[PDB]
Amino acid sequence: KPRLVLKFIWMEKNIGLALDQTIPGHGTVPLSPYYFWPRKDAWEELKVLLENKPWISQKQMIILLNQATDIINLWQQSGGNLAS
Amino acid sequence: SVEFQVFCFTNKIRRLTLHLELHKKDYSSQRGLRKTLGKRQRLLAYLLKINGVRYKELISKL
Amino acid sequence: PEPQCPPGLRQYETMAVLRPDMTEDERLTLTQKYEELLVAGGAMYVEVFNRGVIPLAYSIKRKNKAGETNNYLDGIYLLFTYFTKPESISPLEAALVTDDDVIRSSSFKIR
Amino acid sequence: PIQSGDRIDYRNMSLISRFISEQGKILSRRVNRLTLKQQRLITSAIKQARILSLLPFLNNEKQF
Amino acid sequence: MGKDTIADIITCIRNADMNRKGTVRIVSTNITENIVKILLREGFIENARKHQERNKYFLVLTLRHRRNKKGPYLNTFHLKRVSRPGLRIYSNYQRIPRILGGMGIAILSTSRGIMTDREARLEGIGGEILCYIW
Amino acid sequence: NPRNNLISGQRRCGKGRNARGIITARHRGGGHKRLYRKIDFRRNEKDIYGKIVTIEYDPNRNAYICLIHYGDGEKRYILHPRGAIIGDTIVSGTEVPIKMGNALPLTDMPLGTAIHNIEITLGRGGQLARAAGAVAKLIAKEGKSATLKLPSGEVRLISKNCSATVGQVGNVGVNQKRLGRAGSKRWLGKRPVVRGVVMNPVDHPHGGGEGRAPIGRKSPTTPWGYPALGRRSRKRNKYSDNFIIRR
RNA sequence: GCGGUGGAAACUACCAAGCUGGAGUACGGUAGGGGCAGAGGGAAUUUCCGGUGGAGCGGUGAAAUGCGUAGAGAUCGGAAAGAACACCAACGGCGAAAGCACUCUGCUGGGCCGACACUGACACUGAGAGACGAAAGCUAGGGGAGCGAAUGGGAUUAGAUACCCCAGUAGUCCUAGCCGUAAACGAUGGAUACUAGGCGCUGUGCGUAUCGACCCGUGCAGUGUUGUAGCUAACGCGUUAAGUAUCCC
Repeated sequence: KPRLVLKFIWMEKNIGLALDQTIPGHGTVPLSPYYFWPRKDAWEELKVLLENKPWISQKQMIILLNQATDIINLWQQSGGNLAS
Repeated sequence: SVEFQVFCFTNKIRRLTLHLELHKKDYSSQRGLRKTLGKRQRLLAYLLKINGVRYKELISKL
Repeated sequence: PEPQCPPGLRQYETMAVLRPDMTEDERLTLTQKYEELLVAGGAMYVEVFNRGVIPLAYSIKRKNKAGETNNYLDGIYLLFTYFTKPESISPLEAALVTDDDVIRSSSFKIR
Repeated sequence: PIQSGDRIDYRNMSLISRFISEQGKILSRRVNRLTLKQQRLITSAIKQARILSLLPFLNNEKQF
Repeated sequence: MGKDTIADIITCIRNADMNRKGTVRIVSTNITENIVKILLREGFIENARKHQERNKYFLVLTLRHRRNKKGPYLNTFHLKRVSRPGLRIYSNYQRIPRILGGMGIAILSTSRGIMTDREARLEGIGGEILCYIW
Repeated sequence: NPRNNLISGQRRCGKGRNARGIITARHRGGGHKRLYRKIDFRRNEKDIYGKIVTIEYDPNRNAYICLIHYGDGEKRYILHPRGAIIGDTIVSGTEVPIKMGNALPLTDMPLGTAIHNIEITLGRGGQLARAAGAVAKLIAKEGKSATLKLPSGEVRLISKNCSATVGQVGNVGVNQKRLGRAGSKRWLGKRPVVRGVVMNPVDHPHGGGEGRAPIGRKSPTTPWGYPALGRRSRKRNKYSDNFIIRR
């Protein structure tokens, strides 16, 4: 079981959260799924994809979700203000 | 083995009937009782078609 | 060792949870009603073993005989890996509903 | 994976609770990645353990 | 093994070559053996071979073709039953038809054996017309 | 076996209606002699078994009664419940387990049970829910009372040390036994009742004039002047033992 | 055409005797929301009973009727009630169809697979007949929280018997029946035999691999999606045909 990377991007309007996932005991190829500019859910889409995998351990899913959460959180604050 | 089919279906109808008459509303096993009656009945017309005396013995056994 | 007797009759396993308070007449009296089952069943009645008391999820509604008092969070987890005729299981259900120290008794039929 | 030879019963609370969420609800076959048979058998077993109050019917929501 | 043992062979012929497959496996009863015996010698098919699979003697039959075309057999075979079970047909030595003038044959059950129009027209006998191909 | 020497013989004559001789319980008279059956309401022999040998028709009741023997030499009659197998054994007592037909005090039993013959206080014979299908249930108990739903859609906390014969009382099929012979009402000792419109103003308050008289008064009244719809005839302060009327 | 008479025996029929692949049975497994009965379950909703607190709550396109100082709604606890069973739920499993999903037990139908273990054509269809048959309906008795024809009020509207909203009765649920209709639809009666593939799912069977879960091919049965041939007026159907043929209604 390889281990993992969320990649975020912040531009003022729009978050992207990108989940790159990895192999269980069964050889698999994930992408990085990038979740998108419209208000359509990023955390639900990401976490659900991970749960749908089961190929991801709980520690792995959670660490990536915590990082994802943190960025959505920073993003909400910057959007409500102007940080940039 | 034919008389084991007729006799086996007869014990099938005995145990299923004493199931069904003290129960009275299972409309699924009614088909099972009627498929068994028809299946046995085509066997009895079969063995009656073959023989006389031997089918008379099948009547006299039950 | 268990497939010796099931030419003839059936196999079950009853899960029953208990009160958390009493430690006496709990292994005793419920084994005495297990002997009432022995008058009923009379087969390889073994492995009636006990499981430790732990906090369950949510339970209300003891229904004592005219008590109707105690909420709960804990319970002793008995399970009887017993073995009997398929006749007279409903009286085991009534015996494991009506008695006080047995609440929420679900029997099963392992294969 | 995780079939582990021994059959799934309500007494086996190890592989069970890998299948429910922390919110306490049953996950589907395409998430848990089992066969249909494993899915139905843990379904009946999980609902049995739901009767014995081994598992909550609802977990209270939490933050922070 | 349905109702007919002759729509067995015949429908295996039509369904065989309408999908261009040049190979038939059928049961070998007496009347199937007689039909393929009076059918290999009339240029419609190529070879008939008996063998066994579970000691059940079958006929594998090789159809005719030509060379690499849009379809490798030009003349479509056009097999047809006549005396259906439940509607038996019977002919004298008058009614016995020259199919398309003679380009088809009408295999039929004489008291001799089963013939064609050549081998039942010279005899003067008549009988139950099994089927005619053309 | 008729003439049990338990039919008890002498009564007050038939379906009587005379206090001083005046008609005071109306529409009574006629029928057979209807010799009563002295049955055993208050079971004074506890913790001794007794079989059931005969289901005799009591003409005084709507239901049947049954003759019960004992291991000792006695004979009684009790109300048999629904499910009285012939030859089945009933036994009163304080710790006797619950069976369809036996009696026990109202404490030593669970809640939510079908019982016909209950007592409203100690020492009495038997008061409540003893008709031909009258079944009383138990809501949960209290310190010295017991909330009991009796067959009127009515609940009542009651004294907990009262005898009670657990079972649903039989002969329910008198709900549908039609009296279609139309003079069979007179066989029960029940004379025909006249109606208030077709009487005279000296007799009933709705004594009318020409034609089918409308009821005339502001309210439909009894023949003694009280309004006969909705007016609850109950003393305002008797017991306060009932919880809710629920009717 | 009918009759008499003399010949033939392949086919239908007949007589007799074997046969097994058709069909069953015996056996071992196997999957299942198949049916019925009995027990048990917890969310939620409503109502009632308490503690708090005090002016709205609810509703809408916008309002209003309603409810609320007699303390509503909200919140916490206590009971009771009936009805349905969230996630699992899948282009999934089963039933002949209608239908069938909270769990457990009991009785019981049906299917599928293997070995020759047995009988030896016992097969298919089915007039008339018989059974079952969603929902609404009706008789009889229960029960009645939610929803809700009719009805009643408010709104929109020229008008509104309607869509919206607030109350709300029969009904919905159950017992025992009757009724026997539905877009009861796959808009496709049933059965057998034969005719490319690809991608799937479900159940079992064999071999590989390990010696144990996998995993690959497969033998079948069932379910689905694209699709050759052929058919079709076209759309499309296409081994589960609407193809090729045979039988029966």
